[PDB]
Amino acid sequence: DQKKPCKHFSFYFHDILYDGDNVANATSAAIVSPPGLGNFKFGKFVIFDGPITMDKNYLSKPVARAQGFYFYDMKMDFNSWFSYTLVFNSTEHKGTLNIMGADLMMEPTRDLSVVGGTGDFFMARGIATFVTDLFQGAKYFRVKMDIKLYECY
Amino acid sequence: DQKKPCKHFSFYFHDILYDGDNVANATSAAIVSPPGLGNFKFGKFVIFDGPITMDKNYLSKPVARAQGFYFYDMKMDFNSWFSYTLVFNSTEHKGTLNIMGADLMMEPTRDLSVVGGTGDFFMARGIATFVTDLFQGAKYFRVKMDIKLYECY
Amino acid sequence: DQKKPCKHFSFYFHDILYDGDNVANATSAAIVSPPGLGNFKFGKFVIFDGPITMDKNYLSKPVARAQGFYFYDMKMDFNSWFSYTLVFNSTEHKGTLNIMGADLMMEPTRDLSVVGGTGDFFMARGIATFVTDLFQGAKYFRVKMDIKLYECY
Ligand SMILES: *[C@@H]1O[C@H](CO)[C@@H](O[C@@H]2O[C@H](CO)[C@@H](O[C@@H]3O[C@H](CO[C@H]4O[C@H](CO)[C@@H](O)[C@H](O)[C@@H]4O)[C@@H](O)[C@H](O)[C@@H]3O[C@@H]3OC[C@@H](O)[C@H](O)[C@H]3O)[C@H](O)[C@H]2NC(C)=O)[C@H](O)[C@H]1NC(C)=O
Ligand SMILES: *[C@@H]1O[C@H](CO)[C@@H](O[C@@H]2O[C@H](CO)[C@@H](O[C@@H]3O[C@H](CO[C@H]4O[C@H](CO)[C@@H](O)[C@H](O)[C@@H]4O)[C@@H](O)[C@H](O)[C@@H]3O[C@@H]3OC[C@@H](O)[C@H](O)[C@H]3O)[C@H](O)[C@H]2NC(C)=O)[C@H](O)[C@H]1NC(C)=O
Ligand SMILES: *[C@@H]1O[C@H](CO)[C@@H](O[C@@H]2O[C@H](CO)[C@@H](O[C@@H]3O[C@H](CO[C@H]4O[C@H](CO)[C@@H](O)[C@H](O)[C@@H]4O)[C@@H](O)[C@H](O)[C@@H]3O[C@@H]3OC[C@@H](O)[C@H](O)[C@H]3O)[C@H](O)[C@H]2NC(C)=O)[C@H](O)[C@H]1NC(C)=O
Ligand SMILES: *[C@@H]1O[C@H](CO)[C@@H](O[C@@H]2O[C@H](CO)[C@@H](O)[C@H](O)[C@H]2NC(C)=O)[C@H](O)[C@H]1NC(C)=O
Ligand SMILES: *[C@@H]1O[C@H](CO)[C@@H](O[C@@H]2O[C@H](CO)[C@@H](O)[C@H](O)[C@H]2NC(C)=O)[C@H](O)[C@H]1NC(C)=O
Ligand SMILES: *[C@@H]1O[C@H](CO)[C@@H](O[C@@H]2O[C@H](CO)[C@@H](O)[C@H](O)[C@H]2NC(C)=O)[C@H](O)[C@H]1NC(C)=O
Repeated sequence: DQKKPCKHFSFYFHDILYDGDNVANATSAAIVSPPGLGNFKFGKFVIFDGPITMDKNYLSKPVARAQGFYFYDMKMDFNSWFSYTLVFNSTEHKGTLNIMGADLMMEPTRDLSVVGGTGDFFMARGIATFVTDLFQGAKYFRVKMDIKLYECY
Repeated sequence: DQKKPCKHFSFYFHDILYDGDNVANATSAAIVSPPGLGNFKFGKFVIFDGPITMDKNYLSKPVARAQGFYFYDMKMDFNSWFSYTLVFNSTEHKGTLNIMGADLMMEPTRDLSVVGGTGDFFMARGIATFVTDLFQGAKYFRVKMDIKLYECY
Repeated sequence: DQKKPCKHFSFYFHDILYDGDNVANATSAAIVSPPGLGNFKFGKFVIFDGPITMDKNYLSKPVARAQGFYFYDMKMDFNSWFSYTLVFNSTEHKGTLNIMGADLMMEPTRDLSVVGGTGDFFMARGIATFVTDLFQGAKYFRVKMDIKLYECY
């Protein structure tokens, strides 16, 4: 509830969609075909369990995992919506952060809500800022996530 | 955390389901067939990007958009569940509100949670009240949404 | 925001998946086949309207209902993710609690966030702890849910 947060993390989320042939490498999978509302994959719904790394390499030792879903939701351009949990299980942090909101893909930056937390993040609340770092067609993307907590207990 | 909220909005959400033949007019689409648990569409899951208007006309200039999903979830009557973001991008408001909860369709009024907000709505929390204004078969519905924020920063 | 909560409930949630042939007994249904990312049902997505009971008997008089969804989300073992509403409509409690987070099935205990509440639970926030009480193959499971509110208005 102010400018500077009480806890700030910056790290990278990676998504490697299952393509029918890459079980070992994939971190996510679409569960439905898009219904066909426009040409930007409206309604394509993806469940993921992806790594959170401090650098841009999806093979780096993860500091957390992101588990949840996203879907595309715009008829005339790409737009998406997310709800997920960051799961920490390291000597450094043990706990979870729950996040949801609109991933406005057409914007240079966009904010989602940190709606709760557990463990070391008990009762957290704040903002999760997304910036796109890289996308490669429909096969891979990497998001820089900046977690800014404004309630820290 | 009291009777009167610190910010109160009242406006209308519109949903025009994709029917296979109305790409230009539709605002939402079902992504699955209902599995068949009863006759009230249990499990039908809809993603939407619909207009929020100050009057009851779905063609009015929107003051915001609602992006997210709903699904039906009752075996013996209609009931639904929502999670979505109200996205404001006007000279008046720029920001988002994140909302989720049970849309108890059989009740004259029902409340969902405002679980967070961003931008001009940074760290908002409160209640979103739904009343049904009109439904037309399975083709269209309009909900009056009353947003009552009880934390305003 | 402390050790002892301001309100604590402990009760059992029951899930009886629709199997194609048990409409009257089922409380939930999968809406998609799993896409095939591993052998632990990654991406299987289930919508539910199940009873909340004070004892372990799914036929006991419910004290509330749980309405929402879960999905499985791990490639190499079982893991799940939940978002739902506890709906109270008794002489004792009338209101709702909104809950979401990672149901870390491989852990003896795990915590989800109580992100909001309505009615008698207006503006609640806290933690929902899950422990598995029983699972029977893929047909039935029972979770002991411990609701710990840390903001009570
Ligand atoms: C697990 O999944 C990941 C993600 O999909 C796999 O990694 C991806 O692998 C592909 C190849 O299969 C790779 O694409 C190739 O990239 C090289 C390098 O491109 C970069 O460097 C160039 C300079 O050397 C630069 O000029 C480029 O702009 C890039 O920065 C290209 O030279 C190749 O042509 C190829 O590029 C692809 O070519 C086809 C085209 O359709 C496509 O758009 C284009 O991307 C990805 O870069 C790589 N991604 C990442 C994030 O590493 C990985 O192999 C999988 N692992 C297993 C075991 O399967
Ligand atoms: C985009 O989607 C919207 C929403 O689906 C489309 O608007 C809907 O269009 C239908 C016609 O296709 C229209 O239904 C018709 O309504 C008139 C008017 O009914 C009202 O006024 C009457 C008094 O004049 C009153 O007596 C009625 O009770 C209503 O208040 C009816 O006279 C027609 O018979 C028709 O009604 C439908 O008839 C068939 C029946 O199955 C159905 O239940 C019934 O609704 C909708 O009213 C209209 N909805 C809205 C919200 O405007 C719109 O055309 C689409 N646009 C494009 C470009 O495709
Ligand atoms: C609504 O759905 C519920 C949930 O699916 C149905 O209840 C389930 O019904 C099955 C039978 O269809 C029942 O399974 C049977 O359980 C008995 C009893 O087992 C317990 O007690 C034994 C001691 O008496 C103990 O030794 C066991 O370890 C158990 O504690 C078994 O003896 C049967 O063999 C059968 O067990 C099943 O056998 C096949 C095997 O594949 C399976 O894994 C195993 O479970 C469930 O226990 C019962 N569940 C609950 C929670 O009550 C109910 O009938 C449905 N109602 C309607 C109207 O259809
Ligand atoms: C968190 O990390 C711990 C450390 O490995 C995991 O638990 C240990 O898990 C291994 C299996 O990988 C067991 O063999 C050990 O007995 C566990 N040790 C203890 C002290 O519990 C745990 O499963 C991880 N939890 C996650 C990833 O959710
Ligand atoms: C919010 O509204 C602005 C105003 O149009 C959008 O951005 C402008 O977007 C147009 C494309 O429609 C660009 O051509 C302009 O260059 C943009 N201007 C500026 C100053 O950025 C923006 O995309 C909208 N965001 C939404 C709807 O999420
Ligand atoms: C909550 O419980 C009440 C009590 O039954 C439900 O409403 C009554 O609902 C019955 C239908 O079962 C109607 O015939 C009565 O007229 C209702 N009475 C009043 C005073 O409203 C209500 O539908 C339930 N709501 C839920 C389960 O969401």
